[PDB]
Amino acid sequence: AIDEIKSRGYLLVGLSADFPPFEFVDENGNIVGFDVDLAKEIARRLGVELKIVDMTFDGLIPSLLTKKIDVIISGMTITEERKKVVAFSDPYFDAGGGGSGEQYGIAVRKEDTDLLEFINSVLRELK
Repeated sequence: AIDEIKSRGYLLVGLSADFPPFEFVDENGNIVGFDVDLAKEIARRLGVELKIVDMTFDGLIPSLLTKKIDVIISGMTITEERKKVVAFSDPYFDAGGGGSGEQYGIAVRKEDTDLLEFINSVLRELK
């Protein structure tokens, strides 16, 4: 999947911009937050531009399945229910401390193994 992203020259990140401080619409109508910063970092390390695709939270996994987006970065908890349908990165945010309670992950189509391997490398570098 990385060859095809690099060929297009952009990364399509799905989120729901109603969840400060992770993703929200600021006073200038721009989508900003921790997750936008992480999306920007991943796009930069792939050498591509970023397109944030804003939608409803319940629309995110459907959009990823239908290939409208490369990944979800949207305060999405890693759950057993969501692992039935998508792959997650290593956690990038631990709500509770010491790996306790909600851990946020980046959702990737299960087929896109190279992209997942690369995102996990980036998260280790950001840590």
